[PDB]
Amino acid sequence: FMLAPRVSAGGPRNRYEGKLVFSPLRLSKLLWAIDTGRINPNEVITLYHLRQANVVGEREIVWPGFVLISNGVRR
Amino acid sequence: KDYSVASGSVDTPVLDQLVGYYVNIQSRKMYYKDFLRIEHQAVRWAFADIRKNSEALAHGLLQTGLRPGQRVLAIQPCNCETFVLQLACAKIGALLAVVPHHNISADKLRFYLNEFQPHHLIAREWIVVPEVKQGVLVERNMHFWDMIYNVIPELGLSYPGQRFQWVHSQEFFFLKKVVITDHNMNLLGVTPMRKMLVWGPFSYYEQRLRRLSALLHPDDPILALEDPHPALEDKLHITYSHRNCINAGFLFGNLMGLKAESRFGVMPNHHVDPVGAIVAPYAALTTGAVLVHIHSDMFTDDHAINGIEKLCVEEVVGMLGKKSDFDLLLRHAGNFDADQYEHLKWVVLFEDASEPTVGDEYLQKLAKELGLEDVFVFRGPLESAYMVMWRSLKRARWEMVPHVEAKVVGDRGTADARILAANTRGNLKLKGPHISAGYYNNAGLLTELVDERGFCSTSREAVMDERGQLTLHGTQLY
Amino acid sequence: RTGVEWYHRLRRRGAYRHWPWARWNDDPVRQHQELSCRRTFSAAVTGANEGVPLWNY
Amino acid sequence: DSKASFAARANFRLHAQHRDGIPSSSVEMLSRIEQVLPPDPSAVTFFQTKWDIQVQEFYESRGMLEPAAPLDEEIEAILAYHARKPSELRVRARHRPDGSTNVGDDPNFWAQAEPTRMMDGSMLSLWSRRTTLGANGVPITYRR
Amino acid sequence: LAQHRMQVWQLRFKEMGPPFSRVWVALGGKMRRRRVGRQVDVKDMRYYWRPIEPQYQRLY
Amino acid sequence: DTMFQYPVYENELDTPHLFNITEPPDFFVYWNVSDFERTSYPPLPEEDHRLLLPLSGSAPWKQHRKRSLKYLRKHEILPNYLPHVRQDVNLSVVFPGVYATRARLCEETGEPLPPPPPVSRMTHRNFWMTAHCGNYIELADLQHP
Amino acid sequence: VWLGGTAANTSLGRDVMPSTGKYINIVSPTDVAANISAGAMPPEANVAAALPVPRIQYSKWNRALRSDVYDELLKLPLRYKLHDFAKLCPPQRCQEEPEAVGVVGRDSAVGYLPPLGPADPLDTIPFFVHRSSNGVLPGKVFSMHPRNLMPAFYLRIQQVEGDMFRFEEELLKIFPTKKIFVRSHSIYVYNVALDGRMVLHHWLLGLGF
Amino acid sequence: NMVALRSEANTGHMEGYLKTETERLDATGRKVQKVLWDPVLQRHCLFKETKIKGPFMTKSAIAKKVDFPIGG
Amino acid sequence: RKAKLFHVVPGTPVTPFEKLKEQRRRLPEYRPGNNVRMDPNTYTLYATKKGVMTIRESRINPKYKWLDVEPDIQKVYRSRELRRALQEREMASMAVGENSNYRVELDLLLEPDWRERVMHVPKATERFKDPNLFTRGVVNELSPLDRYSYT
Amino acid sequence: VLHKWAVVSRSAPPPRGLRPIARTIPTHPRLRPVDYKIPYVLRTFIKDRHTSEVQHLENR
Amino acid sequence: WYEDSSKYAHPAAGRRYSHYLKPPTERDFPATVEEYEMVKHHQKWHLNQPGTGTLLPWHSYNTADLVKRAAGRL
Amino acid sequence: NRSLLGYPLRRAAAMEMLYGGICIQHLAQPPFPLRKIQSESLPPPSLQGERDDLELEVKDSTGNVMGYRLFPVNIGIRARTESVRVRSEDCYKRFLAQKHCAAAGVPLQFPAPSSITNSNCLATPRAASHFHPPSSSLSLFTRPADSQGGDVGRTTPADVAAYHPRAWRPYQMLKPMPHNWGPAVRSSGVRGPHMQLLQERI
RNA sequence: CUAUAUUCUUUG
Repeated sequence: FMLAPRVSAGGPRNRYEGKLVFSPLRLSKLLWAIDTGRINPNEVITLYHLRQANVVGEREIVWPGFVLISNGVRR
Repeated sequence: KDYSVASGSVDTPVLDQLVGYYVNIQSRKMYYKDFLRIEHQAVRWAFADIRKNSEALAHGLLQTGLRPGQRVLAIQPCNCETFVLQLACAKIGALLAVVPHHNISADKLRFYLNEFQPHHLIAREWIVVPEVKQGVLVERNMHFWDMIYNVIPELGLSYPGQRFQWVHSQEFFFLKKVVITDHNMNLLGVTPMRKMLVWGPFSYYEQRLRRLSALLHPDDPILALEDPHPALEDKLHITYSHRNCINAGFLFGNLMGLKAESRFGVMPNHHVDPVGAIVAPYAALTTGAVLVHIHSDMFTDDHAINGIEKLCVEEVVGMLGKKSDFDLLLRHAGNFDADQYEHLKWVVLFEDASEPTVGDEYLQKLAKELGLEDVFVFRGPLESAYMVMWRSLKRARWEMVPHVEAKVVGDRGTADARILAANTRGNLKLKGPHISAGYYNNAGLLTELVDERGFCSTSREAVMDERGQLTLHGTQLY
Repeated sequence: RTGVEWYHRLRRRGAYRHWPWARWNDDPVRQHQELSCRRTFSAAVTGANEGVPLWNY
Repeated sequence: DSKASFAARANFRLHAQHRDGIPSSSVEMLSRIEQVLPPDPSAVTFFQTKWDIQVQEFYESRGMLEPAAPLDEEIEAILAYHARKPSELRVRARHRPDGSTNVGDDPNFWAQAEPTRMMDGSMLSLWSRRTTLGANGVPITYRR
Repeated sequence: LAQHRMQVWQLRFKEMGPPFSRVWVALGGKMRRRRVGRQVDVKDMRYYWRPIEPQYQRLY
Repeated sequence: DTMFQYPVYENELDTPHLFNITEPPDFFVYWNVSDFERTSYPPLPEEDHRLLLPLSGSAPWKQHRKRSLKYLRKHEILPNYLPHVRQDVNLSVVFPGVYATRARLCEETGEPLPPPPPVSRMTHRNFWMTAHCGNYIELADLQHP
Repeated sequence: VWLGGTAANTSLGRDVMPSTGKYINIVSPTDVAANISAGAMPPEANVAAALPVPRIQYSKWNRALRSDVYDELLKLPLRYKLHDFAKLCPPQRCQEEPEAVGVVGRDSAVGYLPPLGPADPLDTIPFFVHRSSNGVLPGKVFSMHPRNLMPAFYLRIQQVEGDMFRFEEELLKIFPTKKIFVRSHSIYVYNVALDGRMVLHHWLLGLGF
Repeated sequence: NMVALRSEANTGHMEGYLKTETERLDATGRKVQKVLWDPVLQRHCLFKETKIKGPFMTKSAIAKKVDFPIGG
Repeated sequence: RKAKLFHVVPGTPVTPFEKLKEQRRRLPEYRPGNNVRMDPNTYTLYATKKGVMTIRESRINPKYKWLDVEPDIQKVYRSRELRRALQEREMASMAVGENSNYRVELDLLLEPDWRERVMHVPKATERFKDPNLFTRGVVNELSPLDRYSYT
Repeated sequence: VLHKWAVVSRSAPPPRGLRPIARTIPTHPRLRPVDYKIPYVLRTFIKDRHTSEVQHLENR
Repeated sequence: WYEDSSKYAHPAAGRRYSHYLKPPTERDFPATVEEYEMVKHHQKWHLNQPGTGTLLPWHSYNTADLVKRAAGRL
Repeated sequence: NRSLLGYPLRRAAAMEMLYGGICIQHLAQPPFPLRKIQSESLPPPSLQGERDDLELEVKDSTGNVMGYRLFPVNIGIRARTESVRVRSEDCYKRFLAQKHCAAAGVPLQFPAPSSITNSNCLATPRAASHFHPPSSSLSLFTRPADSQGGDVGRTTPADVAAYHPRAWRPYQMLKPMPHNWGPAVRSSGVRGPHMQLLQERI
């Protein structure tokens, strides 16, 4: 490992206090959850409703909460 | 009134494509309809012609050795072809530089050659320049050929290998061709080895201009103009892009009013500032109109009178200019009949913000003397293509040009800078489609900040009024 | 044929697991399509140019 | 200058077997003419022509729909190459999409265009190759 | 619990991969002793991320 | 200067100068705005060939027909679209061209320009308006039979 | 050394200029092409190469049903005929715009449909397959010995309830080469990755579950 | 010997240069200067000889203010 | 020392990325042939195109050789396949240049005099031809520096 | 060479069309051609390069 | 909140004091002879650009909590 | 016939020789003879030849070089590379707008129309022919909000002008700011706020 | 490894 140089004194993928590392929430997961019948379409969907409906686990939750990613969804 | 920020209406549509695209569209829609009229060059062109010979000239420059990265330098005096070159250099994405010819020597020519380092030099042999005899402006035919051979002495020493040596001048090594433009009235064409091929199909399988145009982006700067009052030491030639020009033209054409085949005049010698270079011809292109050139120059009484005698024939329903050459029209308009001006309805004068405030009694004088319905005054810094705010004769209020935000901020921020108190001098930031944040320099193409909020630094300090009014200043020197 | 990597490219091991990356049965020149002109104007002589040699043979 | 006339005009070959879409009299006449002619021309001469607006008026005045020239392929490839992130072309794993392991000693293998998929390609001996086709019709790389 | 993830690895490398195949990648040192005189190609063969040798990867 | 020379053909029937383009060598190129209305067609050759009777013993006809066949081969008509070409007769398909660059209209009305009188005899003015082997004719003049 | 040549002159589409005079005392592109000091620039340096674009991946949260995989199910000598592929996909976009649509069969961009029932009546399927509590179909792709991170994978099918051996006897037809094992709660298919999972799901959806 | 050819257009771009034995020879009292590609400007510029260990942008590296003939 | 070898089988198709031969600096043993590029410092042979590599030996001195890469692979493939098939059917002739035992004779019966054409030294007056030939254009090339015959 | 997948990527390379690379006789005495004489020609120095590369030419 | 409250400075505030919640002094001009000397030196240090009036320190943190986007789609 | 030097010798040298070393006779030289080029001896026109005769700089794997020369120099390199990547991304997205809009016969509009891209994704055989729109359908307006007009609904707040459907926010941010890191520099790079700074505890 | 080099480049 000493043959390899150091880079970026903190380290490449390094956490620091206040790096925004989001856990992903795929839009497909959400739409599946809505069309499956976990969640109200009628209602503003907060992170709270996601946790309560069980669609996201406690372990997944960390600061900052989530990112909405569109994975395999064209409409 | 409370704070220094100004915004125009956003309902006006914005054109984001390349220039060639709108040229093709406008060529398909109105093909046979007139585009520009010039009597002194015998040029009557349709949109057919402008498309056809624009891309033809593009191919001409491609075979003359021009490439999408490099620059062109153009000293042409009020021709049609400098506009054609705008379009051609737009199609191949080469930066065109237009420099004013009214004071030109060998020294500043070689300065331009040092600065832009152009591939091409678009020049003349005999050019018409104003000079002072007996306190009176008289035309001189400056022999520009002498100037070129003074700047580059090595073209005279001719050994019988030297059309083909790699560098024509060891001291300008980026010069490859010089395009001489003079109207030689001989009917015989020139020999094809000094003439570039402008006609016919340039290809077999597909033309390479639309293979290239996919690789060009609408914000690629192509044009450069002088700033006679530079914001800073650094900003020499402020630089324009596709959508800057297109949207300047469209905003002007939308704001005044322009309907197809209506006639639209330009006072000469405005091709070096964004009046006849940018606003006018693109206004004529974008909406259907007919651009009209009056006499090739302005600065003398004789061809001022010839100017009136032409514009009254050409049936121009409205024309553009600046105060200083409307002075000459005001001198010599009294000598003619009133009803001769019956077709002129509106007129436009453009203002750099360091002028400040052409007086409304002067506008009243124009309107009463020419029998005008309305006189329109546009004002803005030269980065903004001479339009930020505008007023009419009947409306003294300064209305903002749509899609324009002018703010005056503090010095402690970039994006997060705060609006001042509406009388206080602070930095000026302009956000608009027709505004340019690039400027060309000795160093090369340069850019000042375009931030997260979308605003853009001008490196100028300004004072906002309670009623919409901008006053530019030099930098604060305590 | 000695050496370490020649042992890896014969027993085709973990850099060479698919050895020669240019191997028979691919041709870059024709892409395995026959160059024959069926495009003939009159449909009678369609098979007129056939057996035009691709090389000396 | 009719429609079906134009269709038969655009699809013409000389000694054709059957011709559909045209009225019968014209078909019979063409049959006569092509029975008369030999397959071999006595003189051949050809010119070349560039597009102009008379094409448009030809298609629009007759209420037809003008054909367009498709965009270039290699320009699309160039744009698709220069558009992607620098981290799209780096090495993403121990195994190249072929299934071969890339040991770091060789610079040819420091680039990866297509992402490797370890959990795909187990079904290819049992399946038709038409499954391998990508979104644009180019076969994607599977681990074998 | 994390005792063995030592930071001298975390400064040098970074792991990249899809599940069940992941490289650890590093940059090259030849650099900060002699740059000049060698050649530009052999110098900028140093700016690429590269997978570590598999023994070392297994070992770490 | 055998290595430095602007390309000169002897048979421009393909009008290659429109297609194979070589840069003007001269450092000062002269480009007016007038030359946009100049049609750039190749110069009139000597030995106008379309007057030739296609006699089998005639040398100019021999060299012309071998030229035409080679032109047919380089544009890949001869092997490909049209496998067997017997060259018997000397053919000229001529068009009533006005040499006008783009499509025009009438200034007096706004009509399309009327169909020109069909050409009676071939002239030198008519020469590039024919169909040659390989050349280029504008679309604007091909509008009529 | 007189540096000159006809190279600087742009020649478009074929160079007809005399070729003995091209570059004079200047290195040609061929001279730098045979002389480069690097070696073997990588296969990904080819810019114009037409690279594949993957289709939309089948995930557990996205059922993107491919028609060709389904056709490779339809070629098999299976019993228990399947719903035609048009029915496994949800109703269309422009048909579903207004309030005129039913509640069970609603438009879903992910695509999710409640089980359609058997494609043929008057016939009894020996097994019955349960969806998960979240609507997911039972196949799970594990790895044999995940600690060493082995690429070797398998497929575990749990929620089968019925005669499981009929399930396996059709699963043989789906997977002729692979290894199948039976246990009270589950059915193992060996050396089958997400591909076979996609298939199992196409077959179970087509079967009416 | 090891010297640094640093841009005369002051971008602080330097390029390591090894003097030829003639230039290694003390025969002449001059700093070497050479036309090279300056990537920072994307242009060709003059480079000057300067010591490799030292700040490549020094204060003394400021050009005096030159008014340009062009424009008003 | 190090062992410097072939990285491909000669007579087998090869991609551009793969090395052909690693030489040792001594004129090199192997010189670049058609569609082959040599690293000037390393003397390592690379393939320009993608095709079949074959070895030429110089007719002058058999120990000095060229590596060639022939661009179309399937030509070589079906030529070799047919050739082999014939070999098994006893229908092939052993007189082709592919036969290494025969190539001497093959070069001999085609051009018998290639010895005396190689040994023939031109004088300076025909090596250096009077340039006005080149100026007037009687000859189109003037190349004083090819005095040596490489075949 | 730095491809686009590097860590650092540089600016545009010099356009080939300007300031070419001369084919110079190698000054290395082992790589120098035998007949190449050390060029002593006693000459008045012509300081501009335009004429000074004409001396290297025979076009008459 | 940004487009209503935050992006506007204090109504009294001068350009130099713009960022402060309340202007520390009345007059915008630097109110200390030492501070004035320093501002003069700053305006001749950096050449005379518009923003040079306000002192910005020559040295940096290189810390991640002050850094913003280098370049990206707006 | 043949000559002992092979070319007919010009009179200048001749009369110069038999009036020993004197050129006063013909000094005005005739122009050189032409070499005619056979136009049918040329190869058939090739497509790739048409592709590369222009010699564009975009086929380099180092990056979009043409992009660099069309871009300002005022930006630190590591922030400029990811800038030029953004313009070469927009040229791609626009290339795709062109393609899909041409594929459905619709006049061009760009971010993208949805219904065009998605429905053209439903046909593999739609790649054959493209049709132009009629001249009536052709308009200058390439944004959807300029084209589609108003539709009834909007969600984002009305009090903010930045959320206006026709509002124009510039396409890319341009910052003159330098980049903070390079590999050959030892202590450089962006540090955690409570990490020790560069050269702390000297 | 630590210091001097702080843009695409550089020392022991």
